[PDB]
Amino acid sequence: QWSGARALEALLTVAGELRGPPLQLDTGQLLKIAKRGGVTAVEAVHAWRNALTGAPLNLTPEQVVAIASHDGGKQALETVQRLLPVLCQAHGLTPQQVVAIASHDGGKQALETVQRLLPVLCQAHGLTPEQVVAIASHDGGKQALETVQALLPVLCQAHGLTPEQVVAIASNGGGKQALETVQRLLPVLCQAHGLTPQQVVAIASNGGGKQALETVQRLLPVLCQAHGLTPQQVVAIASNGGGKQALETVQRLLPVLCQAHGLTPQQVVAIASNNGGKQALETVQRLLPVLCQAHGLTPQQVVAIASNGGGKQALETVQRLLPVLCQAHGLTPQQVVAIASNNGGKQALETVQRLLPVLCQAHGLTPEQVVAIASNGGGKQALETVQRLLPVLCQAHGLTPEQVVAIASHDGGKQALETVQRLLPVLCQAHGLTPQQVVAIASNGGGRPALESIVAQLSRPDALTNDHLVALACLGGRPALDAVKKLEH
Amino acid sequence: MQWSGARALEALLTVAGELRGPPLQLDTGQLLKIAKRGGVTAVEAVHAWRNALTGAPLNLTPEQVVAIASHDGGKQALETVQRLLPVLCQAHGLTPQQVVAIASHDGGKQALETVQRLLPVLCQAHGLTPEQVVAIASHDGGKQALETVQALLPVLCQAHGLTPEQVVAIASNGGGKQALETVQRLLPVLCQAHGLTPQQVVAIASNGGGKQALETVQRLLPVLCQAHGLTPQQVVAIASNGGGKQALETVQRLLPVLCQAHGLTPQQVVAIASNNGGKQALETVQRLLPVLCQAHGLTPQQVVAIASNGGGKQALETVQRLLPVLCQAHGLTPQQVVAIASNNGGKQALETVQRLLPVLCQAHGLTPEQVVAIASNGGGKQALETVQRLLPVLCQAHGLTPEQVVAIASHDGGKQALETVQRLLPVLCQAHGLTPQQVVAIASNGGGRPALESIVAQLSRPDPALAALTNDHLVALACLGGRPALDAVKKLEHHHH
DNA sequence: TGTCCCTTCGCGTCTCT
DNA sequence: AGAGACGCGAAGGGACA
DNA sequence: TGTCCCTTCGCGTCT
DNA sequence: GAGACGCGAAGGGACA
Ligand SMILES: [Mg+2]
Ligand SMILES: [Mg+2]
Repeated sequence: QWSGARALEALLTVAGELRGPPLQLDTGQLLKIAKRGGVTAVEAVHAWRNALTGAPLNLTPEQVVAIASHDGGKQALETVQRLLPVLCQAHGLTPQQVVAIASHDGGKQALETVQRLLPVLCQAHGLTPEQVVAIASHDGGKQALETVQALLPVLCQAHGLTPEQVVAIASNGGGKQALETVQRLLPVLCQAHGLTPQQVVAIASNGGGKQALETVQRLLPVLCQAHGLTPQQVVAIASNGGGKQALETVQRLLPVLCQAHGLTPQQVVAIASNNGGKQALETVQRLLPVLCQAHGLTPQQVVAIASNGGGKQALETVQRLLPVLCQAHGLTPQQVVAIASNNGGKQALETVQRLLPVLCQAHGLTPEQVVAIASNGGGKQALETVQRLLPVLCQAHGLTPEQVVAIASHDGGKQALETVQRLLPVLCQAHGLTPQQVVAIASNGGGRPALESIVAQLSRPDALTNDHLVALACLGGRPALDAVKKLEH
Repeated sequence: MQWSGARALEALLTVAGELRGPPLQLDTGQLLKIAKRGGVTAVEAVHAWRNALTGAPLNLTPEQVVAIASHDGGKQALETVQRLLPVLCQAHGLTPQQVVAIASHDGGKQALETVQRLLPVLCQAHGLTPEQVVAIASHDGGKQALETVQALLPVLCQAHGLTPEQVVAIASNGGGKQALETVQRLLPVLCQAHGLTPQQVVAIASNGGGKQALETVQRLLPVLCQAHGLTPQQVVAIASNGGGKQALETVQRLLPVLCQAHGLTPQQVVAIASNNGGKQALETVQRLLPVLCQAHGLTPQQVVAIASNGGGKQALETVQRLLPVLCQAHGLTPQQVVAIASNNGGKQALETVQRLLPVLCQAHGLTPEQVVAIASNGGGKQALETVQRLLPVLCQAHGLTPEQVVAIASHDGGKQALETVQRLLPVLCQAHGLTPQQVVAIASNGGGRPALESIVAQLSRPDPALAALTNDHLVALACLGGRPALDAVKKLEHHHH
């Protein structure tokens, strides 16, 4: 109770009583809250756990941790208890939407601003509630909402943006800055020898915001002339968060990396056109000679690994783990590169290192299969999900390990496996598909929505044959099923 | 003081006489055509070049030679084609068909030389494809349109927000240079002062006379929307055609005359005006409605329907002339005459029914109803003549019933579908095992020809993107959405995989 | 007049759902 | 299949040399 | 310092 | 294979 106990002691005391219901927090969730919301947020969570989880709020422990774990966490926790009922009962927002709004730094501010501005933004011929929630669901959500309120009319009338484009620009961290900068720089950027309005909107909408736009304004002429890049390549580099950083890094490193038998400008653009393109470029500069000597990789492979987001993390992890993977696990350098060459390459590699024994011994997969699974984006998720669901998919649903590996071996493998698990019985028992056909559908990128679109059109239809529908689902997934509505209708 | 043109006419007739012989064998129509547009010098150039064009290494058909010759400067275009056709086909990768297409307009020489000179910079420095460059070149003033596209493509995309496709669409009309410069000047005025989207502006600009239509929408939009009570959408719709300027001015004149004196709505007036020759259709309605509706004759709504299409004026006058004979001597109802008249080329279809209804019925065993159905689409004349031509071979050689032939014929582009079925049915059925019924079903839709061609393309040079579909699935798709469905499916597979 | 360019009208075909 | 979009050719005027 | 806001980076999924 | 989209984590400046 009431004392001047020190910070850590205060924390561990609050944590002590937070081990059981309604909210049993672990060390992980505790640390998570501490790192952003602080001991303040931990104390808030303690103080309010019963009200937060009880009626009529009924928030889960996960939702509570999600709100608590940001700067101003206590403020957001206090504010949602007030405003969730209001926003839900008076404005028809879902609790999920309200929690989404609250789960950012300064969430209190965003929630209060949605309360105030939702009635003025969502009048006739205005924004949809969904658009308002999207805009509010970022740090500085209040600033973004007030700025859309202000500049929506001039951006649409004077510059001819659609409301949808204005929302796209606004729906990022620093959205207020992106909107004001678009409004200022459109005229200057969109002249002969500049960018198209479409390109400026892309830059403003992809997360690099104000910084990326100002840096393009500044560096376009020299990057396009002295550095020989096309405007399109400059826009590609700028069209990520931290675009400014990547652009300045390309300006600095182009005359380094593009020397005799170095990289091409196109290779440099490729490396830089990812989140953290700066880190990826600098790491290529630093590690290309050593990965090629020590670990036997080629410059082409190094560029391949660098050419995704998490480039730096993947390159450093290859440098660190290629030996053990090759020796303690008998993989080849080409296999390690294949696992590394995706978003999350680092995670994929560490998960292969951790999980390859249990999967090959206890589950009887081949290292080749494990590598196949790991060699996509989200590879870590796919590995862990195969570990989790292999036995239930094979035992209860009658699949072969080969089929499970097939479902797992694309981007979104986790989602595909979980969806197959959900929907295999209804597709087979109610609509007469085979497990082979379900597996066929699931075994592509976009497997999950392909399966959901097919169970949708099969449960209540608007016609091609079922086999034709399965064939379309395999060929182009959900988009194929939707694009055939745009005809038969 | 003899007529000055006497010697010229005489020379013309001498050479023209000589051209009926090998290796060209021009008929009277072709010769007349060439004289009328290319002139005596064009006829003479055809004579002098006959051997160089016919066989040699060009292998132009006589129809192609006639198409190049029959324009202002046709002599020049003939010289330039024999010079640049090989250059453009092997240095730039164009087909001879594309080269002839570029050649076949006034100032064809200019267009060919400008394509030779600018195709590289337009494809490399500007990102255009050769198809797009050929499309821009393939109109009168094509040289001007190409140079203007080069000059203005960046400022139209960057300063004004157009896509390259939009710029190409604007440029790909006679007077394209004029339309491009006008869009440059007027897009901000039309968009910001009047609330038009750039899409509406491109739509107005993308016709022959684009510049005239844009300047006229600028001038008349305020008067038409405030006073006459038209919406901007309706004004854009009127403007969005060749002779847009003439249509808009005529709508301003005749809107209140038509509404007050005949009880038309503004929407009906807009519909009449929103065709090529909208002006003509309006003036003819004002003139002819009382006559046609006379003695409880046609109803006003019927007159409006006839006028609400392309060649409105021609259709109205032809109906005035031919309703009696068609109804009396041929036994059509006036309802059927109206249906036949209510399409682009209504006049042509009416005349062709008058001529071919007795033959198609007696010689080919069709009903008048079948003849009317064939006639009652755009290009009805072409479909009727094609049915006359191909009914015997489609039935006797390919096993189709007359009912099937009629169904193929009874859509827009029916001539095309019929000719393409005649051409492709043997390979579709014998070589790939489609049934005649499946071929007939694919062809019995608007766009039947390209749907059939898409299908044959996929069966003879399989694209991996479509291999997951069986022949029957390909058929169902082709029936549902024609070539566009097939093409859209390819893209879907590319993204998804 | 020969040649180039532009506008208007009539007519024919395909696409979009 | 109803409405809109796409697109070819004939034919006349301006312009100039 | 905690709260707010903006920027940058890593990662996962779908087209 | 590349590119678009969007979630969450972290770092740091302003500020009262
Ligand atoms: Mg990938
Ligand atoms: Mg003339």
